[PDB]
Amino acid sequence: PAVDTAEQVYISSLALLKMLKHGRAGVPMEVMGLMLGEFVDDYTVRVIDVFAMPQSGTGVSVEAVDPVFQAKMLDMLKQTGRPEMVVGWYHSHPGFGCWLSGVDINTQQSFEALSERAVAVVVDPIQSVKGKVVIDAFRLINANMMVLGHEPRQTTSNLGHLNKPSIQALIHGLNRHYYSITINYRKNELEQKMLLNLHKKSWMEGLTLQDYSEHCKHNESVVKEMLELAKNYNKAVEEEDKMTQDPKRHLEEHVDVLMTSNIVQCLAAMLDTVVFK
Amino acid sequence: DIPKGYMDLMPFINKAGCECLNESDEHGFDNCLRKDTTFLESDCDEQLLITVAFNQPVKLYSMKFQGPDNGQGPKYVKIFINLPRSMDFEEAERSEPTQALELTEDDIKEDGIVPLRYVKFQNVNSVTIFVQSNQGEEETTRISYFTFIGTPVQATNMNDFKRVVGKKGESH
Amino acid sequence: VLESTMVCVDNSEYMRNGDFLPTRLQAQQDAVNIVCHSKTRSNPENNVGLITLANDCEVLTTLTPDTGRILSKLHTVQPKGKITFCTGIRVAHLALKHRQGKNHKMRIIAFVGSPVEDNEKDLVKLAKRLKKEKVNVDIINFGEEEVNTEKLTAFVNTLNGKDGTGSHLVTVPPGPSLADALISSPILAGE
Amino acid sequence: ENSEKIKVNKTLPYLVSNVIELLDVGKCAVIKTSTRQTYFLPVIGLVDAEKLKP
Amino acid sequence: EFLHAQEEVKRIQSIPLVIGQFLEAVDQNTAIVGSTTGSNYYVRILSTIDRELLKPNASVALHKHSNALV
Amino acid sequence: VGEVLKQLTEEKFIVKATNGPRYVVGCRRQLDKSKLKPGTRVALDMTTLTIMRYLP
Amino acid sequence: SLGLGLAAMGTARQDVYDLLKTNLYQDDAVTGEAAGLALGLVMLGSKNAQAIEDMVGYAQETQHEKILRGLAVGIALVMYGRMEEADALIESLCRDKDPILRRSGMYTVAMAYCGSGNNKAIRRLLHVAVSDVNDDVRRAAVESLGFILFRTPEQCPSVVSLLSESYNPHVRYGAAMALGICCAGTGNKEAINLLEPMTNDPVNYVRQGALIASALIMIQQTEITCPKVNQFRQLYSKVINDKHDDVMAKFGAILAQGILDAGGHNVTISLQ
Amino acid sequence: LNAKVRLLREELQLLQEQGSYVGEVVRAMDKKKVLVKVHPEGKFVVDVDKN
Amino acid sequence: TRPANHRQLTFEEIAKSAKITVNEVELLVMKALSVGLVKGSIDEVDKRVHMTWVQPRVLDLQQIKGMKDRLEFWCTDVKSMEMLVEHQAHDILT
Amino acid sequence: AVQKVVVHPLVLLSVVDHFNRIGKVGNQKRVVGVLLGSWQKKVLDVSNSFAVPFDEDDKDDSVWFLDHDYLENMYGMFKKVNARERIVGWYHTGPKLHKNDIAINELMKRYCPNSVLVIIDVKPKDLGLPTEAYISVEEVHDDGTPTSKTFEHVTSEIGAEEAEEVGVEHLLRDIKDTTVGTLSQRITNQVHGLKGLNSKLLDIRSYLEKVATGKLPINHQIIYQLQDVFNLLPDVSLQEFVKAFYLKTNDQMVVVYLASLIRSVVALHNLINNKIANRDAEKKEGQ
Amino acid sequence: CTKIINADSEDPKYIINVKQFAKFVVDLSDQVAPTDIEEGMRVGVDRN
Ligand SMILES: [Zn+2]
Repeated sequence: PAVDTAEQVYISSLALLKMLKHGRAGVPMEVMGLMLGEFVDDYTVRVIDVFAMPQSGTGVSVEAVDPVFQAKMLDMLKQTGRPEMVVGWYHSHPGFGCWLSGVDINTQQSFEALSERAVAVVVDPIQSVKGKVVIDAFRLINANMMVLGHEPRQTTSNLGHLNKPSIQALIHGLNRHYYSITINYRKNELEQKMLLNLHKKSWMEGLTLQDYSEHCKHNESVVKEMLELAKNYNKAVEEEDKMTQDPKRHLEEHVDVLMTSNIVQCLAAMLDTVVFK
Repeated sequence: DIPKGYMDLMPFINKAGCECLNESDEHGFDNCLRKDTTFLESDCDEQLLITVAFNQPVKLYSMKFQGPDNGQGPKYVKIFINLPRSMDFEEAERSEPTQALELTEDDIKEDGIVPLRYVKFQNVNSVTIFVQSNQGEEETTRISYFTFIGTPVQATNMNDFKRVVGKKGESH
Repeated sequence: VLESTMVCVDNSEYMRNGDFLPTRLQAQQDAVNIVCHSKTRSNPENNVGLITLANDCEVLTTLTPDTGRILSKLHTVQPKGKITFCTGIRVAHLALKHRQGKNHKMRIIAFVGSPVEDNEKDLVKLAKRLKKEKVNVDIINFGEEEVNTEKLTAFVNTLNGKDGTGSHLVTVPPGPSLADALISSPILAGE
Repeated sequence: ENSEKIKVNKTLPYLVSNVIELLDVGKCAVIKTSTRQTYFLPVIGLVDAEKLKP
Repeated sequence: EFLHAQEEVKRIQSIPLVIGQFLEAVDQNTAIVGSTTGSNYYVRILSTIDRELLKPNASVALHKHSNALV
Repeated sequence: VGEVLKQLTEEKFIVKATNGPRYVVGCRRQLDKSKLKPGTRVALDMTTLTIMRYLP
Repeated sequence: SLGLGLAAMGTARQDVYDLLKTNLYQDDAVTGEAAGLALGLVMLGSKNAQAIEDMVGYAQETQHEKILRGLAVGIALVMYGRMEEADALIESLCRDKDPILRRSGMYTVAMAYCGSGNNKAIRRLLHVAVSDVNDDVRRAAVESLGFILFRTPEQCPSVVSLLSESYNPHVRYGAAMALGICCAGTGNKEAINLLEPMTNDPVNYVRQGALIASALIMIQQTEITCPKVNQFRQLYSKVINDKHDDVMAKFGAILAQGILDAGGHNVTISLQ
Repeated sequence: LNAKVRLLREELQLLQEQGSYVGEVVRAMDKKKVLVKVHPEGKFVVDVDKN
Repeated sequence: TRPANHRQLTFEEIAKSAKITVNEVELLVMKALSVGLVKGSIDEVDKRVHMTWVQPRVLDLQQIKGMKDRLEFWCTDVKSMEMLVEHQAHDILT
Repeated sequence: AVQKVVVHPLVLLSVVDHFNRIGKVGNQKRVVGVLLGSWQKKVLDVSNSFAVPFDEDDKDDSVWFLDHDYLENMYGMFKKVNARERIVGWYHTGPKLHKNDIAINELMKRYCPNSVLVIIDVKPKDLGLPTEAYISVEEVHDDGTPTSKTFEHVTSEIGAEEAEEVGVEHLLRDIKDTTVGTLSQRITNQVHGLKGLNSKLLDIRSYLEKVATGKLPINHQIIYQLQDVFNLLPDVSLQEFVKAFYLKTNDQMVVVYLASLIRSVVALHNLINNKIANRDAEKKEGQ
Repeated sequence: CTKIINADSEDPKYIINVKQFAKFVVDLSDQVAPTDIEEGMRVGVDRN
């Protein structure tokens, strides 16, 4: 048997948010938790929920699982509507990359022995600057796999080569002791709307005018800067036409900003004059 | 009967969770699980609500839920799965089933096997079966046999978590 | 027997009566103590809950096996308001429905020391529902016998149907503390 | 069980540090870690504030 | 999508930066800096950080990771 | 533990931690402003390096 | 099931359809991919309402992406050669929320309006190829465009030249493959001119698509009839023989050699 | 538009790559190996690349 | 009662209302403003009172119906401008 | 009391997930849970939640079994996980209140005297926030109307820590809206503002019509606020406002006109550059 | 080791100075004779 290079760990929206929150809720200590999910068949690992684990001093190791805690919370989740498995464990690496180091391989070996499909997800919450989420999923390579003359994981689809690995992980052996399974976040149509509500602008913000004093100051400043750019532009056009750009591009961006601001505020003003009387 | 690869889900049923609401004390739940002609009777009305629980999630291919052939047999079988709480004969009459079988005498007979929509039963821990109507119309309903045919889903049985490698002191 | 019981306590202001020494409050206290310890003395895994039928029902202890906490949270029950038998018994039914081990037979031991200002038709309808839902009600009828023992008798007879020995109705005439009868009663004699 | 939790979270690679300065906002600390550093602390922690003298 | 990319750049000009002394202009788009940590790194300065005022021996903030002068 | 140095745009401050390194850091909203002037001991956030609350 | 779908291709044999349906009415990705393709092939060009209902229902009701992919191709094949009798299904699929089913819709557009140059279908595909969120569906849109335009090969370079210089690598790969399918076995000089720069594209799968599309275009050609055939043979050899070049690009080069020398230099890929 | 979008994209991708230390070569011992001291830490040998 | 369009109250109007000759309407409006009931200003060169506010009070069903009618008219205006803008900007709404 | 309740995207997603994972296995309508968060002045910050088993009879409307033992154990576990978060109320995913709500709030007031019920509406509406927050108040009414224990509104908002913005941004990057004012987007924003104003005015009118015809009692607070709104309506026919409006409209349009002239000159310059490039290409090709 | 912390009878809880770096309080692991430390005996130590 082999693990295809199309396997994906579909991390749900709730799981991703919980992971990032727990990472920056305990940086620069490391944090750990379980990933309740579902092994669909052989190419899918669905991480439906994640599962914080109390900080226990011994970093993140096998002794940091606290069997009483996990058992009791799994029972309680079962009776509240989560009859889910334990597909792997996530554990943050606060700022020093997304890979594994020794104890991680030992712990993931424990999880695999429990069930040989459990992934291990690593999140770097400091490097997760807004606009880039650094999460990577991993699983081990059998000692009799790369030494017996077999590639770590077969390849039947062109899917597994659309993401390039990072040198940070290469150094620690992204391809000598463990894989890298793709993520492929799974978003419903309701979660996306509920999240859009985060920055959704109110009708008030749509229909509210801009402080006229500040608007006039902005008009004046932009028109002056545009005058300077226009003098430079005259000089540039004369010089280029004589001897045979930055002024033109800056002038274009500034004209854009002035026109958008003025038209928007003027139309808002008329709309209000009609709507509120 | 049993296509290769699928096995009867008797061994994975734990009595810790099995129950059957509205059952006559004369004929108990143990009757439906012997393959003998020992039956289960309805107590008050022409309705019944069985519930079976499995140790590890299982996949259900077919059901052998059959009764006698004297007009006292299940007619409308509503199957729900994975119920957080034991339900009542009032929710059983409106809740949308995961399956809505309407048995016929052919299925009722000893050689009748009713196949379910396999896809909706890919992870089953608890099954509640509501018999809403009898084959004809009898104040008491009777069930002669009931067993599921399917496959078990590989279990990640926590509490088995142990050090398979290394010392007992590494932290990170 | 593997059975889960939901001790319903009437904390109505009618519990102030001292016709059961020292007061009906402590009579009920002792009764609950004895019944809970007897259920424990049965196969221990069996579970006991606690409900109070105040102006509107309330749930003190969801099914737990250690009777210490049931007794501790019983000690602070105080007399307030009146009783709502139908609402209390249905809330107890919900508590049973949310029971971890579904084997445990459903029993509700209700102390009904107050006039049950409910209608006989509603009581029989609720009895029919419980009979279909496999609930066994043991009523400790102590207090306004003539006012409500008729309705309680109809309720328990409906529950029993024709041979339904599960549900019982023990009427305790005024006398000593409300335990001596219970220690030898059909509900507890088998236990 | 809370004592057991505190014991489990009191592993024993502690860093030796000073208590250079103290403040009240409750009690706080401005400890100076031997690894030459100065770390502020809102909740003084497991120390019972036995006057925690500088 | 161009607007989104421009915003991503404006974001790379982040707030939590670490200060250090820009030393020299190695080539086009790239330069050598010495952080206030005391160590020197070689990085690529973001587009249009006023390479007029990025004179040698300059005070400059750096992206905590990649130490890029921004 | 560090000291502001220059008070960049009112959402930013150059703070020199004890061990020496200097960072442009944020300003916690409830912290208020105008209380952090060059030399104000502050309790920088350990990771986001934000001025959490001042000190004597 | 793949073999039976191939064998009964076209024939609507109810017995084969029932066997394939029984196989698909389980849940293994491997069985499902083949079962879906086989159902589509067996019901090819029959617009069987029962088959479409069953396939779309199972597609919405399963949880295996692979079965979904197979069902996508199958549904597309079902509306084969039915120009406007597919509009309902095409709209349903293109509005659906599962990206594999939106891809099913685009393949349905292709296999319905196969070789009819229908501007309605082309507008649908070209709109999606820029207004979709899943690159897997953008690529399918461009490839379907390719299928639509093959009775007028001269035109495909026009539609695909603007796509080929796109920042989306999936759209680039779809452009390459659309050129291949359109100008298959035609050696279109404009097509080869558009593909030649793409062979030095910094993304491996676009390189692969360029190589395979070039093979399809130049299949069974000599130097006189096309001037760049030797150039591309040497390019395939170099891509294979390089050590830095990517594995998938090597895969594309190998398949390109195979296609170019297909059938002992005695076979051509002519959709008509 | 495509040109400018692609330029910005590549700029971001290449600028998200970690920097590199600057040291001084004590002596180039052997081909492809250099003994270089990197401030302020000690001196290491390297694995000089191919470019 | 008066809407904002012509909420300018004239001294003669006040005098014809609560019966006081117009040389202490100034004091009446003075006390009204002082107590905090009505905000605004007095412009007595032209003999007018600009009331910009009123102490909201508890109304009757008839008054609430009046407010409902005014809301209806206001809604009609808003919907009209809404339709106009959406119809004239149909090509630039993302 | 508490004025503001800022809920978090994690709370919202958790509620959605609870509703889905129970509705899939049954049909319960409501799903009920506890909210965990922290105070800062009078500004509640709800930053987590968790389901608590619930079951009620939709007929009787006073029989329900919120499970306080489960609540306590679950809160113990989350207290171990993170301690700067104490129970700050509850939530239920029902579009409207229910009779039980006051009793459930009385139950939860045991664990938080200041309880905030956030009715998180799973169904995605297109005009309003999905959270509406309430707090229980019993007080002798000033108007002398008989007093009963009923809810009072507390302002609600959605805000996020940076650790959650990094997630929401990534999840929504596919269907995101540019965080900059493109003129089309701004005109769209104004159209949406008019949509919302119309919706709110329709709501007010419907309520006033119901009040007038009598199907509802009069709420003095609502009437106060409405007559204050009318109080605040502005005047536009006033002359020294029409003058000012014309003045600033003209100033804005001078800026616009200068912008347009600059754009025209730049466009002509680019046209000339291109014509010259083509002329050179043609001449070179000819020679 | 600079101060054996009085050994607290059981659980000695040794201390150590890594000099320029730091001063740690430490335990004994795998050491057969947990007395052969002599309070200054230049003991062994692990990284983390
Ligand atoms: Zn690790």
